[PDB]
This record gives sequence, C-alpha cells and structure tokens, in this order.
Amino acid sequence: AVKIRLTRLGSKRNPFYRIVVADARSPRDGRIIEQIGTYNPTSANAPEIKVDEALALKWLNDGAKPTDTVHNILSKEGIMKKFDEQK
Amino acid sequence: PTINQLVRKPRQSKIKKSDSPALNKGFNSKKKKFTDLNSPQKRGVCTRVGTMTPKKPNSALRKYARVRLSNNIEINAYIPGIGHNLQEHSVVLVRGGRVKDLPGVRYHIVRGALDTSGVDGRRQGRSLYGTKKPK
Amino acid sequence: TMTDPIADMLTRVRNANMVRHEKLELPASNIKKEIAEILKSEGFIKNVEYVEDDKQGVLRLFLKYGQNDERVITGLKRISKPGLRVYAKASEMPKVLNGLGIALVSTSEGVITDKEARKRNVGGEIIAYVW
Amino acid sequence: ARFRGSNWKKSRRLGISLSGTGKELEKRPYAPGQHGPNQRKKLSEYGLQLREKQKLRYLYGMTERQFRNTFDIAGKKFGVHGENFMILLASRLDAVVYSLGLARTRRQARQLVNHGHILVDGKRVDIPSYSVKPGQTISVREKSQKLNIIVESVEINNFVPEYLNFDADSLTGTFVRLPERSELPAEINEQLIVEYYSR
Amino acid sequence: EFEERVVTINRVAKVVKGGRRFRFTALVVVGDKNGRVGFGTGKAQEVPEAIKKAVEAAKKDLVVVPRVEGTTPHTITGRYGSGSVFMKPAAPGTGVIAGGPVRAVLELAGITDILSKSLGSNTPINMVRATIDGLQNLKNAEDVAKLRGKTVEELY
Amino acid sequence: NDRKVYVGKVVSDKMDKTITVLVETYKTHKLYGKRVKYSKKYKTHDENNSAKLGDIVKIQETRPLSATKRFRLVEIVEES
RNA sequence: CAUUAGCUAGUUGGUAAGGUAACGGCUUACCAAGGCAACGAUGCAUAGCCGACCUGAGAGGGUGAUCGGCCACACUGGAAC
RNA sequence: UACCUAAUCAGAAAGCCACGGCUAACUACGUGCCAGCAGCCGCGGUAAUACGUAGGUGGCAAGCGUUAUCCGGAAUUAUUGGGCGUAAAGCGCGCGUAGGCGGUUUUUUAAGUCUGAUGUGAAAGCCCACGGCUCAACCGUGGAGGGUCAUUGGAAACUGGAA
Repeated sequence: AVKIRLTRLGSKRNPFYRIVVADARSPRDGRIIEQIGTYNPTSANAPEIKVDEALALKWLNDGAKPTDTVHNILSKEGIMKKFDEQK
Repeated sequence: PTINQLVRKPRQSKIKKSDSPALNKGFNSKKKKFTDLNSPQKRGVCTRVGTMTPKKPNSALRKYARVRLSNNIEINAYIPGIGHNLQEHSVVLVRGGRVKDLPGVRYHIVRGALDTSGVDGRRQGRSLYGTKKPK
Repeated sequence: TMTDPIADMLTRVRNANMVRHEKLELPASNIKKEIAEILKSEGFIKNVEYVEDDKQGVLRLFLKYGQNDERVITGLKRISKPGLRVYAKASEMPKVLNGLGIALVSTSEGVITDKEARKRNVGGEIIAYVW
Repeated sequence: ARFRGSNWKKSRRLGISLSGTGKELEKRPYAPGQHGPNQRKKLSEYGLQLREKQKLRYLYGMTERQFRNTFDIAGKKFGVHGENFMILLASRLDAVVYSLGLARTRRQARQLVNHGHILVDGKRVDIPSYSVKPGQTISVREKSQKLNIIVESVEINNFVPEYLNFDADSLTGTFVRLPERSELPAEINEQLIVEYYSR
Repeated sequence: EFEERVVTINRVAKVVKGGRRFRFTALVVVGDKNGRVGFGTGKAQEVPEAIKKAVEAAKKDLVVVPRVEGTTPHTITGRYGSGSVFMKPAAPGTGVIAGGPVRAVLELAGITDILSKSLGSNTPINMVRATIDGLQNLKNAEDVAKLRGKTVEELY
Repeated sequence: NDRKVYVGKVVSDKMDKTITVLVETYKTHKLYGKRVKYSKKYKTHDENNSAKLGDIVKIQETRPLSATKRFRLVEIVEES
C-alpha cells in the first residue's frame, strides 16, 4: 500500500535520501506522491535529517506505513510520539 | 509576401542533399530491404583495381578501386598514398570525401586498416596514410 | 481603398518633413488628434490646430525645425498595422532609441507614450515609433 | 607542470618576459628558430589576438580548455569580463604562492603546491588550480618549513602586492583583498583576449 | 596625431593597345581614437604611394562620432548602396564585436564596446561607407534634448 | 464543478433529436502572430428539436450520447 | 505528400433490447438518410510521445541515447480461465 | 578499498596535426604536369614556403587528426529579417465566390487587448546563490524561469459584437 520510504539520490558511495510518500508498487527512484523531507546518512558524525510535520502526520493518519528506517527518522523528531498521543 | 500569404503558405526551406550517399544506407539481408544508417565508414570488397585519368587541367595517373560496400552499392574509391597492396577480392574500409579531378570518385579508401597497408616511407602525417611510428 | 488612416497621417508627416514644409493638414480623427497632441507635448511639432468643418474636421500640424534647419522628427514607423496588430505588456514595452524617442501606445488610460505607460504599469497597442 | 619546455623560446616568440623579468630577452629579443634572426613580418588581427592569449596562458602555465574554462567562469561575474578573468588567474593557488614570495618563479611554486607543501587553511591542498578566496590562510607544511628552496626565496621576494598579506614569520599568507587591475600584470591587454574568444 | 590603418590594397588594370596598364588602389581609414574617424582612397602606379594619397584623402574629411564610454549613444544601421552595417551599443567590458573593414573604422574612433553585424555586401569600400553613414546619423542625448526644447532628464 | 459551455450556430437539423452547432473561434499563428478564424462543428442533443438551421444556440457538454454527440441544447435565442 | 480529392454505409441519428465496473453503434433488430471533407475527409510513407538534449544573440532549427512520466509489446497470430 | 604516515628514486610516464591565402608556424634537399597533394582558390612541366623527406616553427596535448550527421556562419524561406523594370520572379486581360482588410461620431458590451488574485505547468534538467567532496567534474539544498493554460475580479483607447 502507501509507504513512507527513502529514495536514493546519491552518487557512487555518497548516498542522499529524500523522505517520500509513495505507492509500494512504484519504483524506488520512480513515481511518488509527496516529498516529506530529506535524510543524509554520510554527513559529519550524526546523520542530518529534515522532516516536515504537517504532511507527515497527515499521511500517517491516512494509513501510510513507514518503513523500518523512516520509523527511526520520524522517531528522532518525535513524530511517532505525537502520532501516538492522538489515539 | 504579405502576412496573410505567409499564413496560408508558410515558408518552405530547401532540403540539403548530402554528399557520400552510400554511407547513409544500410542493408537487411533477412528482409532484403535497404535501411537508413548514417555510417561514418563502410566496409566493402574490391571488384576492380586500376588507374584513372584525371580532369583536364591536371595530369597524373591516379589509382582507384571499384568497391561493393556492405550494402548492395558499387562505388568508386580513391587510394591515397604512394604504394598500395590491393587487388581484386580485397576487403577495404571506405570513408567519405571526393576527389575533385576524378569524375565519379566520391569516397576514399582508409589506409592502414583492415586488409589495407599504410604508406611504406611515410614519416610525417602517419595518422593519415596509415603506417606506424618508425622505431 | 484607404485601410490605415493613422499610417496615412504618419506618412503625411514623413513626406512633409522630408521636404521641410512648415505646415500640413489632414482629415482629423479622435485617435489622430491625440497623436498630434502627444507629439506637441513631447516637443516634436510646434502646434496642433483643429478646425471644425461640417464633415471630419481638419487637423493642421505646424512642424518644428531646428537652428540649422534640423528636422526635429527624424523618422516615423507604423508598428501596429491592420494586416498584423501588435500589442505589448507593461513589462515588455519597447524603448525607442534608448529613450531618445517615443512610442505611441494606446492603452485603457488613453493614447499615451511608452515612458509613463510603464509608470501606470499598463499595456496596449503599439501605434507608432517616433524618433 | 604541463608545458615543461623552454621558457626563453616562448618569451622570445612572445613579446613579454614571462618568468625571469628580462633575463630572457637580452641578447636575442627576436623570435626563435631558423628564421628568427632575420626580419619579422607584420601580424594580422588574428595573429595579434592569438599572441596576447598565448602571453597570458604561458605566463600562468595553464593549458587550453582550462584557460578557456576559467575564461567562461569570468564572464559569469559582474563587471568587465577581461578584469574578472585576470583576477581569477591571480587567485590560483599556484600563482598566489609565487606572488606571496614562497618560491622564486611560477614553475617551482607549482611543484610546491603539487607535491603538497602548502596546507591551505591548515589542510593539504595539492591542486595548483585551487581558487583562493579573500580571507584565507596560505601557510607552509610543518615538515616542509625547513626547505632550503622555500627559505632561499622568502627574503629575496621583497615586494608583496597589497591584496596579499605575507608573514615572513611562520610562513603564512592571508589574501586580504580582491586584486584590482592595477596590481595585475600590465603587459597584457585584457580587451584583446576577450575579442579572441568571440571570434 | 592620426593613426592610420590600411583596409585593402587592390591591383586594377586598364587595357590598352599594348595591354593591361596595371595600377594600385589603396583604401585607408584614419582616426584619432577620440571620436574623429575618416576614410579615403587613392590610386598610384606603386603600392607605397597609393597609401599616402589615401591617407591625405582621409584626413580631409573627418566625421565626429558621438560616444558614451566607448559605446555609441544608441542603435543604428548604416547604409550605402548594397552595404548595410547594424550597430548595437554594448556593456563596458564587451569589446569591439565587428567584422572586417567595420572593425578598423570603429577601433580608430573612440569606440571600444559594440555589437555589430554586416547585413549586406562584403565589398570593403561600401562596407566602410555604410559604416560611416551610421556614425553620422548617430544622435546623443544632449542634441536630442536641445532639438525638442526639453531637458535631458525630461527625455527620460 | 462546471461543464464547459459553447455558443454556436445551427448548420444542420436533418437528423431527429440532433443538431450540428458550428462554434467558430480564433487561433493565432505561432510564427507570424496573425489571428486566424477556425471553426469547429459540435453535434448536440435536443429531445424536442426546436432548433432550426440558422439559429444561434447555447451548448453544454455531457456524457457520451451516441457515437459522436457529447453536448446538449441549453438555450435557443435566435429566430432567423 | 493535393502529381493523395470526394470518403463511409454501423456509416450517421433515433426507437427498443441485450451486456459493460460504466456512457456510448459497444452489439443486434427496425426506422430515417444521414455523417466527415480545400479550416486537407480518405489514402500513401514515416514515426513511440513528453520532461528534456544539441545549436543559435534571439527568433528559430535539429534531436527524442543514459535519468524520470505515459503508452505499446513479450517467437508470429487468436482466445479465455 | 578510499585516505594518512615513514624510506627511495628524477628515476618508469608525449604524442598528433599544420606551416601559400582563408589561417598561428619557412628553409634546404629529392622529383620534374611524373610521383603525388587538395575544403575552395588550386600546386606539381629541372630554382614547389602547395608534392616526399630533413631541420625549424606553430596549434593543441593523454590526446591529436579524418570520416559520418545537426545548428551556426546563411539576411541562402527574410515574423524578427529579402525581393519581382533590365540579375529569378507581376498570371495576357476581365467578371467575380469564399477569405483577408476596411471612411467619421455617439452609446453599450467585453471576445481579443491590458492589469491583478487563485490552481496547476511532477521530479530530475538550464541559470543564479549557497554547502559538501583537498579543487574541479560531480553531488545536495534554495530560488528563479517555463503556458495561445483554467477559474475569477478590474480598465475600456484600440480590434471585435450590438444600437
């Protein structure tokens, strides 16, 4: 179904990722629905992550299901926490 | 013309007829059909090796070769350089470029290529005319 | 037959200016009246006289020449023609001779020049080039 | 070093002294070659445009398609195209090192940058074409601070251009200012290379 | 001092009973690189003397070229016969983007930044005449404001 | 939402419950810029065929009716 | 491309019925003769389309490799589960 | 495996094309309208800077030339931006249909025209700025730009519609 996942945007051995809401059947670097934020795992020390809040909580309420590491990224901003608070 | 005449009859530019037509055509042996390819070079078989008299202002015996290319096309090609080892049934590589004097020769045989030796005594200009670096 | 009365007006000015006639007359029109008064305010011609006859009154134009009989008007060019009309936005208003000449533009604010037309930020029909 | 050739024959074919400040055009100020000693013919427009381009290219030791690439970057910047082009050449790391006074010429300064004796901003920058920005620090590698060649030229350099603050102690530079047309080489007509590339 | 540039040297002929009396004609443009340029031609029996006549011919008639910071005040197209030269003023750092005989004429005047194109015959003499024609039709802001009874600021 | 509306002229009423409406509009030339008149014929439905050849009528689109018609007759304003 | 001028007969409209996720000649009967076309019907040849790429001062001209969106195809041709 | 640190060696690391004018670079020898060169102008017929070679020169350089195809130069389809007396071009001449264009004033409308506001013109691309790879290529961010676009106000001189 609808998945919040990462799209590779990096060169050889220098990956950059966008946090994107996309259909599961779509290709990894192909068709998408919405861009949510970015994820850079090769920055200085801590991997710098950028996430929007309004759209991210909008898609989660609509049934979008984060992958294993988008869950981590949404947790480091407390997004999964505030999603849990609104039961 | 007037603008209305231009609207009804838009301007028509002239078509460009390209030299070396036999390099622009391919062949399909399965369908027995001619195609469009735009090849840099074509490979053929020498069906006749001889010498041609040049145009009237000039006077020199020029070597040439009747080449049937990969297509079913029979063209005449120049042989640059001094000495050549080509007789009948010699596979050659033919590029573009015509000879001004020779009427009916619109191509050049590439020296130093498949079954075509270079110029024996060439020492400056070895990229053209074939032949490797002496010593 | 007559198709562009305005192009006739500019050609009348062009032909009279070439032989340095001091004055000319042409059948008047509201738009041809405004063009004359634009050229007066911009300093291309000396005076505009509009005479009331019964039918299509007469527009008398007094041309201006300089010290050494230097024709003040150098050229006239109709831009918008009946066979092909020209309209311009306020952003792409042309600069005749880098501002050394005026372009007559008919906008919603009346027949005006190209300089202050960019001031009102309005566009219209590019009537003619005067330099 | 790309050229690696005779720096006199180039300055003899050209009209400027390139590197050496006069030592090359003293006994034979004419062109090199068999026909050098005899009289020189006149130069056409193209010959003069090409000559001036070769003057500035061989002065900095750069090759074409990198001289041209740098020229392309210059046109992007605001101002005169010719001025920003020569400013950018004066901002090259290999040229800044020589103009700082660390080496005694252009080619040697290149081998100092190339072999990694510079450590721009404290970090090894071994690219001769690095573009130095105002407000940087061109130091010398600690293990290379006891180089006889470096210290042989640190005192004979004397004049340092105003857009470069040079410290004789600690072997450091600053690049305080953007060079103006005045500080740039005055033997080069910038307007003649701009016209060459527009041809 | 007026710097001179030889534009072209042409060997002409007059057929006589003996045959082909050959002469030489020289086209020379003179200028001062300050806004005074002129052209002239002269025919002699030898090349070096045809230049001197052309130089003297050119120094007589000089055209004052108005200019603002080495560029023309505005855009103009000079015409003479089949020759036509379009001339667009350019930015301070542009340079002289001109062709053949047009390039010499503008360089010998105080023009250093222009965009131009020869929209006509490439015959050198008519190219020069066309180039000069545009330079005399040129108008500066001061004259235009004076002619229209307005201030320079009122024009803009 | 809103379905598009066109105003044209009746050029054919030889079929029952169907008329042909000629909606003439203007299209400028891409290169030369002159506006050229071009016309498009629309086949419209009218259960009570009160439209007669020569009437200017009001046309609004709808779901596909028959192989060609996609429009219905909204308003008839001329008499001719 | 006009040295391709007249093209169609479910064709074009209507009335019923059927069946389609759904409107609809989509199909079938019966009515009427209709419908498109020099604003290029039809026919022939060529071609995947686009974002985009090359060139040019611009207007334009050429192109549709790699990357992304859409389409179509899976030895050739039919069919359904 | 990047990468860094120690020793060691100038040692293992340049060729291609041009040099008659366009078009930067000229001499000598061999040949003698031959052999050959050539994109065009053209060269070569015992004293070729045009052929082959040798020196020198010049242009680039891990590349250099040739060929194939596109745009430019070509204003040589001219909308920007061409013409038709003699260079190519006014139909042999009327009557006329579609179409194209159309005299002056007033009122109205608002299709064109102009000026806003929304929605969209995906992303990646071009340009600008900024940041990260030692620089650059490259990468990533932020703008910009891109439509005969759709909806909806406002203006009414011009073109269009009505009186």
